[PDB]
Amino acid sequence: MVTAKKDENFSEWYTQAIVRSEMIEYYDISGCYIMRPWAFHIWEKVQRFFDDEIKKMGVENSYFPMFVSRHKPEVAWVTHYGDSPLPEKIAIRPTSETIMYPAYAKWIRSHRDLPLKLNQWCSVVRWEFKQPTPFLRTREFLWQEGHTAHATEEEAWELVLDILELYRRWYEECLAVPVIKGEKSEGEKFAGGKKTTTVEAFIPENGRGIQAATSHLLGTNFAKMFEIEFEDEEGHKRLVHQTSWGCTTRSLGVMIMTHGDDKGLVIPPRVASVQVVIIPILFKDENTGEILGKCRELKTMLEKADIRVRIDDRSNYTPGWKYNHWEVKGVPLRLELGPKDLAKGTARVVRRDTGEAYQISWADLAPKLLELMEGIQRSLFEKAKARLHEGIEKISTFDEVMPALNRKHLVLAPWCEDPESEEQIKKETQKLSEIQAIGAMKTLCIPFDQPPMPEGTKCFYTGKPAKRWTLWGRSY
Amino acid sequence: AMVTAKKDENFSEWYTQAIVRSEMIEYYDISGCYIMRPWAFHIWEKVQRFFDDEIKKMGVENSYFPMFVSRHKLEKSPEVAWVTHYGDSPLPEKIAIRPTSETIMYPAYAKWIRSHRDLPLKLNQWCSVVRWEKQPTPFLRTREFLWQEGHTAHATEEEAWELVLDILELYRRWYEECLAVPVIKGEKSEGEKFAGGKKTTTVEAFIPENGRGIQAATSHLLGTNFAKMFEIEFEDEEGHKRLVHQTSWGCTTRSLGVMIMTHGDDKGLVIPPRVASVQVVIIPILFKDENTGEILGKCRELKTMLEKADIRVRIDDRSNYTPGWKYNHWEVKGVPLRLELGPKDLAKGTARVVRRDTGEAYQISWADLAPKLLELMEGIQRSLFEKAKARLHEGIEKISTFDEVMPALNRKHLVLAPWCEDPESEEQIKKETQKLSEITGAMKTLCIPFDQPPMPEGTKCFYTGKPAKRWTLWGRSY
Ligand SMILES: Nc1ncnc2c1ncn2[C@@H]1O[C@H](COP(=O)(O)OC(=O)[C@@H]2CCCN2)[C@@H](O)[C@H]1O
Ligand code: PRO
Repeated sequence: MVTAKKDENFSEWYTQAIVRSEMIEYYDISGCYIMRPWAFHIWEKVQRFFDDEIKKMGVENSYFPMFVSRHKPEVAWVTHYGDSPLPEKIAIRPTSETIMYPAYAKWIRSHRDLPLKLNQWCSVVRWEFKQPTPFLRTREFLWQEGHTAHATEEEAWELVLDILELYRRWYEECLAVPVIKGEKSEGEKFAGGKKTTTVEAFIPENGRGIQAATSHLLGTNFAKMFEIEFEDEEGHKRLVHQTSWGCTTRSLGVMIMTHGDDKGLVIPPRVASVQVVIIPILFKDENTGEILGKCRELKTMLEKADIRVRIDDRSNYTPGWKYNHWEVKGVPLRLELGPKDLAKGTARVVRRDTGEAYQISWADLAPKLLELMEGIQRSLFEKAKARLHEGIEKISTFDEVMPALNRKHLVLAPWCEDPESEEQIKKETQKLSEIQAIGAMKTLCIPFDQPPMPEGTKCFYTGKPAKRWTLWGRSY
Repeated sequence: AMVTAKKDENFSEWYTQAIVRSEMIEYYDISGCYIMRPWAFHIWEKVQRFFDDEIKKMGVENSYFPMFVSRHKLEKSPEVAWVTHYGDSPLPEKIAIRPTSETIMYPAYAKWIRSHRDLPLKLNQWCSVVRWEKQPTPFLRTREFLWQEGHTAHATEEEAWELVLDILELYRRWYEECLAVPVIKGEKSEGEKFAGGKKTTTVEAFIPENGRGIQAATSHLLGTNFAKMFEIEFEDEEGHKRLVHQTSWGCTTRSLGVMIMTHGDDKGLVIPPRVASVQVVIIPILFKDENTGEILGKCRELKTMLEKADIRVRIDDRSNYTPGWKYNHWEVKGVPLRLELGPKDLAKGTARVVRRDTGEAYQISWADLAPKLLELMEGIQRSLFEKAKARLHEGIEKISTFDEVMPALNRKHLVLAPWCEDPESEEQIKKETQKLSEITGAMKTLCIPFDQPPMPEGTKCFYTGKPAKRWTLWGRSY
């Protein structure tokens, strides 16, 4: 059972919820967490979805080794096998760019060779984490990373936006998490690329923005450095236009924070490992096949409508124990079946998100459960989307910044997009924060969806002519 | 390009050519690690889908455990990669990279299991693993490799053993039904079995061109040994505490290598239809603007018609390559069926289809295309299998005395011989056989076949002369 309340003490809530939900398990090496099936199934579902969509695009999967040689630094060295030292120390690769892009320079010779489109599902190691937290700040995480090379900038840009739409769909259609499409500022884009696009999400309980996924128009700078050249149709050598795009198990974290409540998790039915848990009202020793037999008939029929079902027939636990257990785990539907239910030909179903109860005839069960699951998924999304809209304040001047930040809100303000002004704003907001102790605010994205910018509008900080509406807040 | 090394002459060079020219492997600066390019990865994805669905049917759930292991947990040796520094700082405690995940998972198993109601526990992992050996071979013997490792705990040994055998049967289907590679089920000897466990079962495969057996996959009865090491106990109904019974089982990208070596020919890969991501490649023949737009249309129509039958079809309508280039390209790549449509063919109501395995061509009506391609694909799959099974049968010699060993070994053959199963006898046989190999050459136990020939009374061990316990399959090996 979850004791900490989600809005009073969020961090404690988060920890309690993900452990009592049987999502992760601890490990004797810091910053590392075992992903148990109740979370890994969610990864499996968003992975299958995204993989199907990028395969429609012509992206194909690959595997690159996890090691890199000396010809490459703050990196992890493997120096022995058994007790023997290696001839040359090898490193666990920092990035994938370093291994893939020489390979790309080999494989690309002519315009016939483009576009080249590769994706990799793997795990990533990061060595410097501050305070570890499952799915958010961890030593190892899972992701997918894709890397494309195209003959022209416009094709590459088109692909960047197509992938970004797939990330919108990952978060919104699968995990029911609303996100905002935008372009990163110069001070927050990938170091070597032309443009970074992003989907952003909001955590109301701490008012923090978090980056859901990135899609970079890398341009030619990497092709210049790595000598990825192709000869065009008229015989000249040209640099390829690259993109790269990535999404991680952080998405699981964003889903938890989005839909959980004081009772624990709420997993959207599209990714829940069990959509419907069947709980026999049995106490202690009451073993007759009457209840468990009807429970099995019901599981069979629900499964043939492609519903993911579990019967929790564990003898040594009370029905109320089981209710709380599966509520903390976040199953969207619970099917109570007891002697009175059996003696009426119905079942009682409870929704996890609202707690509403329904008495349903056994014949009606499969259609009504499909309907209720669609309703739960849409409800989760719509309420999160109203919360997101409610968390963004449209300001005009800098005096409105610190009020909004203290309402745990984001701000949308006209900005001149000058890079030094962003660092000044972060400095200023963090110092204002510090003195309020009696922290910093940064750009999240420049949204694709731009309100009108009246002629002559001034930037909310510098005073200079504002160019675009930018979204700011405190951030993960 | 095209393969020019011949398979029955220089096998090493043939293999390298086949896997490079088909765009399956790219070579890499670090010995023993290789880049797996999409064309290989498609096959790996087919077999992973197969196996994942089947183990899901058994109630096994996927999970992800960390890739690093602590020194203590690992040592509760010579092949384990150690991270010892970050930058130039030595780490306070060195940590290992995963060579296998028993010591990563079983502390968690010990925490998660309390009553007989927690059992069976059935978890599986798709991931990569590092073991630092010998001389490397792409797919076959690599230092980092992709695999699945499954781990289960049960209340009884008989239930564990049942699962061991079911998973081994799944590996037989992986190789034989999916990759059209025959394999022999058996037990490892006591000296060849998984360290710490009770009984290791295995499927074994054979490479005729060098006479070498190879371990395709393994299914372990870990028994209760690890349960003691990690304190994995449960309360039964009587209330008594009992150690669980554990299985461990895994299989890797080595299967791809075996498939290649089994089915390839002097032209390159031959991919069995069941794991071919492209089963039929449609080549539109365009020359002198003859009916260029019309034929492309009929190609798209045929694609649609065939997809309605779940045939995996690709149209190579790339304008920047000639048709002859396209033929060579899709044959090195091993696509089982090639469908040529030119204006001659649009005139008739037919298409020309060539099988990759034999080269035989067929003129097929459009209305007949779906059923006849389904039939040819099932035929190609079966012929790949049957030809390789014949070669496996003729690669094994049944002997009775040690004098027959070195002749058989030099005919590039395996030996099935009556053995007493004494552990020292296996190391003795290894050393004797390598010494005589000279006059990497050693013969070891591949497996004790499940399918045992009859053992006449008084049959002597082929090496010690003591009574023979069972028939054993010996060979030179990978
Ligand atoms: N260097 C290599 N390259 C490619 N494939 C390889 C290599 N070495 C072995 N294999 C392949 O991987 C498997 C490793 O199994 P196992 O005996 O080490 O057992 C276990 O570890 C148990 C079961 C899983 C969890 N624990 C072998 O069957 C072989 O096909
Ligand atoms: O770190 C990132 O954001 C990029 C995404 C693709 C691979 N690396």
